[PDB]
Amino acid sequence: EVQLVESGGGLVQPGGSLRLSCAASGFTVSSNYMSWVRQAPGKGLEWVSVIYSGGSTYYADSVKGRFTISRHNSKNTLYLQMNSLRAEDTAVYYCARGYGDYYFDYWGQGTLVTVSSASTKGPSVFPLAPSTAALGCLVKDYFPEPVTVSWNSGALTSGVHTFPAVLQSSGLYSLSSVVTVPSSSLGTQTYICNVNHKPSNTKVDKKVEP
Amino acid sequence: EVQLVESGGGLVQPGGSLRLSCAASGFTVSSNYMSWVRQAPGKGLEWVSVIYSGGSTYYADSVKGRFTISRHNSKNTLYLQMNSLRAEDTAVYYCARGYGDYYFDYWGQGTLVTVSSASTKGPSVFPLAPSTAALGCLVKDYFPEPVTVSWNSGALTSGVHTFPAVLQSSGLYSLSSVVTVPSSSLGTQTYICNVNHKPSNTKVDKKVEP
Amino acid sequence: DVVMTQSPATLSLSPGEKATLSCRASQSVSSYLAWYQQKPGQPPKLLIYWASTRESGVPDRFSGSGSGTDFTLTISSLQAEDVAVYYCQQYGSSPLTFGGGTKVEIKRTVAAPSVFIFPPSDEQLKSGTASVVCLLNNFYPREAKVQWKVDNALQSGNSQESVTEQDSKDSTYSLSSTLTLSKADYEKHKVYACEVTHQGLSSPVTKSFNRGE
Amino acid sequence: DVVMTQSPATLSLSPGEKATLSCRASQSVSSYLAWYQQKPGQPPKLLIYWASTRESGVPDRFSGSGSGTDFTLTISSLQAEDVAVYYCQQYGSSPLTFGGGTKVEIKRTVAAPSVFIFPPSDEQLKSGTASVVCLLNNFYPREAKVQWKVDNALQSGNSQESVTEQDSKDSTYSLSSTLTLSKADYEKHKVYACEVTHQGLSSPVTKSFNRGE
Amino acid sequence: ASVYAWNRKRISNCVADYSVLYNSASFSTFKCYGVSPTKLNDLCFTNVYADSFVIRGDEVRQIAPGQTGKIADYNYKLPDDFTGCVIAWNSNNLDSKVGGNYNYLYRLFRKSNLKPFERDISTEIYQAGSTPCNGVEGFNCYFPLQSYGFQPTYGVGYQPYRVVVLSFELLHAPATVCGPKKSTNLVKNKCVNFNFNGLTGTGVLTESNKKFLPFQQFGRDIADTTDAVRDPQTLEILDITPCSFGGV
Ligand SMILES: *[C@@H]1O[C@H](CO)[C@@H](O)[C@H](O)[C@H]1NC(C)=O
Repeated sequence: EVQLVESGGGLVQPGGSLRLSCAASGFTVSSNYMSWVRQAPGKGLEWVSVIYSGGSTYYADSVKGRFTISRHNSKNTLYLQMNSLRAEDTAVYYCARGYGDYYFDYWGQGTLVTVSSASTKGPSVFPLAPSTAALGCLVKDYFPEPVTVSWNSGALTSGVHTFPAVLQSSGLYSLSSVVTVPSSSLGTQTYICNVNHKPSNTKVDKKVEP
Repeated sequence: EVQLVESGGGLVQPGGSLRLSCAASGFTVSSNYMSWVRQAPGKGLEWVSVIYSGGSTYYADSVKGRFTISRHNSKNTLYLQMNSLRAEDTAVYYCARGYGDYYFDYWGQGTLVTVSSASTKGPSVFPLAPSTAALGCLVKDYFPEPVTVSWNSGALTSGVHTFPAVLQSSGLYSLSSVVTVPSSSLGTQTYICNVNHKPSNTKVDKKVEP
Repeated sequence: DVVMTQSPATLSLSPGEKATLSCRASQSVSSYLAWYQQKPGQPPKLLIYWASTRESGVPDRFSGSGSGTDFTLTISSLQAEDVAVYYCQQYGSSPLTFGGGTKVEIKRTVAAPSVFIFPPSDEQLKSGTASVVCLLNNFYPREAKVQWKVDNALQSGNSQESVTEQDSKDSTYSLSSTLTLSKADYEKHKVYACEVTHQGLSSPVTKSFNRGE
Repeated sequence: DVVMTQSPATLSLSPGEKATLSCRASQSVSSYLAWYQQKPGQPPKLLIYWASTRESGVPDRFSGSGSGTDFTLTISSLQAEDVAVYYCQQYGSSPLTFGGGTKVEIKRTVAAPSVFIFPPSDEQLKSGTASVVCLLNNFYPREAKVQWKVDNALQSGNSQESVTEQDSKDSTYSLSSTLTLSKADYEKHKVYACEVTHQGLSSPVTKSFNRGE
Repeated sequence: ASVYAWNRKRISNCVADYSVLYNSASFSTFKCYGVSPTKLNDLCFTNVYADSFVIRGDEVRQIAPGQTGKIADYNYKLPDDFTGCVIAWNSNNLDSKVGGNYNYLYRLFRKSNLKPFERDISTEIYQAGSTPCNGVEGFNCYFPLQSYGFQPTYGVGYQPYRVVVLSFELLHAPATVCGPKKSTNLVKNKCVNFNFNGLTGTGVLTESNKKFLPFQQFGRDIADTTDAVRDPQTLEILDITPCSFGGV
């Protein structure tokens, strides 16, 4: 019955500071072992830090002296304050409740921390018009990850294929989201790419039509 | 055989901090007298700071207490950390190897530091279509300097005239880049303005045609 | 630290047969090991803990054995939603280290791709760029070849491919190959074609369009 | 603190009659009270100080009385430019506290609104949104009802209204009701109409347009 | 005992030979913090507390002033100004069992860290989620004590280690814990420096015909000088003639 919802990710400069938050619902953060775990894009999991049930904090040796895990006990919130952020600290970070500092029973959904000198760029959204029929939208030239693409505010979820984004030679990301729909619904049902880039506050709702 | 390549220029707020870097190739920064020299736009040269061969640092009296010259000895890099930047500190700064703190034998290409309250604006690029025939592009309404304009990725360099930018009444800059080309090559050869504004990360590649 | 080594790096098995996943420790952990399953996009979820005991809600087909140096996670009958990356964790020593992961994918009867081609819309052509999109929908195996023909001339290095992960329901893949040009280099050519060579196709499939139409 | 309570919260009187504005203090301030007038947009300007004495340049119709707990600002004959919010300040106690304000507005002979309708310009329709603007110009009283008809079908909750303050010269109001849609939901319907129901209109006023024209 | 319910023995009203411990080959760890190890036979303390428990091999480093861990926070906390000696030795041949030795437990969950020298033996169900966890164990309601499984085939750092922590504390009550008072063979009829039960001097110690009462130890003349004494080893009376002096 628990939920672990995380916030506070985005771009930082190399050498900057960022404070990740982790809200819990079905348990209290003050009296559990809570931990932050690193997963780099393409690489496996890596433990960053843990806070004990009594408040003892521990860190990995590659990250000691820079990160600080803490809690707010009143309304069950876990914080990770990050300082002097290197370029190898870009990853998805997860908060997790552990039974001791052993096995992580429940995990958070994760927050992406990107460490680069590049600036935030809003995405450019283009239609991939059909001629069953396939149709989509190209989400091109944004920074950083992630762009969330939905279809008809989530009403269309069957046959939706949102491809992973590829890094261009320019340095920006590009992906495509396609869907296979019947040709009988082409003239009746409208299709909306709900492209959302929360690092850039972009909420493009684009109609794709033949 | 030496090269002095500088980086780290752009806009700062009045009162901000900026760290200029100077990479050297054919000599070691640790055992030479290294200096930073100021040249305001339109005004002559002005010495800012020097670091000695043994590490003694000296500054001009108009800039003491705000700037700090330093070195990284491992891969030959010179740094200038600038604090509390006044509006009279907008200039092209050069790093230079000196024979002592006397005469500057080799200089860097320079980095432009602009101190203003104005925000970064990307340039707007317009074609100047021809009717030999002259043709160009207008690079208008950007901030700050410099915009680098090239032609056919640098393949066209004969007859290319990129004018100095004038400051408008609005406060933004405008320049023009023209070229004189034969009329026989008008229908065969295409011309590309490779306008690049690195303060705004703008890489407009515009086709100019009659 | 304790270096944790998975075996194999990738496992591709038919639905219903024994998936054996080995995990080896650099120094001996007695029973201090857990196994996690991570689906693509999702966070990891704990499958077993103390090297044997199932977490509540984990299906009965997941089980574990081993002690000391060698440990083993066994899935007795693979299902469609078991396509994931499986990690082993030691926690006996003070630096909590994870394994490198084992990517377990499922095998399937061979399916021919559904090929579609998307021409560039004119409002990116007035942004100075063109992108032609070849889509391969609902195919197995992942190993597919996409060739780009521009007026029957083969391109090279100016196309980027993006492949989805294996689907948890119907166990197929999707691919999207994007051909990026300039505006003037796209206007100079007429017909654009996508060649698809796949194990499920007896002949390569050509999907083309004309720039004018 | 000293809580300062105004009376009434809103005062609506004809031009030329006695505007009496009461201000009550939580604990007694002897003569340590000031009255300010704030027109909309403008900063406050001091009308009287020491609960009785007029500041220089303030008109003679503004006067004040009262002491202890009860204080009173009296405007003997209201004029058109006296539409404002009037605040009382105590300053006897160390935390300087203001009153909640009294909004004094003026009454007027009833004026029918001039109704105009603005269709959405096509360069916001190519931004993916549509906004249809109904304008009600130079009317009194402020209490007016605007209904939106879309092919003679009543909308609900997708329109926002913005009303100006009362004008200092001619004592009327203006209203603007903005109907926000999507592009495709605006293209699906033909005729768009604005119904205005006001006290100055014997019948509701319909201003409509067709999307094609 | 287990470390969550560590035993405490109050060593008092006795004399302690500490150098049969410091010269014992069995102890893997012998760390005295506030006091030098060899100086223990000379210093006298009011009482000693011996705190005995069993931990893992890798948790021995947490029994130290200012260290932090599971054992330091929730099982056994030493103060920052700790005087005493931590002694630990491997007991894999005693506390380990082939079928598992689950008799040794440790506290995993607690709402706050222990104060120094605080014992917490409560086994009540840990409210980990602050739901209405009305005593019954289950989800978000954990048992606070985990068991050390012990096998003899374990590596070092997972093997059991018996730890005795000696805390020498000195309140201003009279001190009753001292070392062994060294003694040497009695030499008579020679001018020697005698030290009998804290009474020191120089003299010739000869046999005495004075019969002391059994409670009396020293003897004084009219001029309050010690001329008779009782040997503490063998209850015999010795006259203390002054060493010869004279004009030349
Ligand atoms: C000390 O030991 C000796 C023999 O070992 C014995 O004769 C003597 O009585 C003992 N001293 C006391 C006080 O009992």
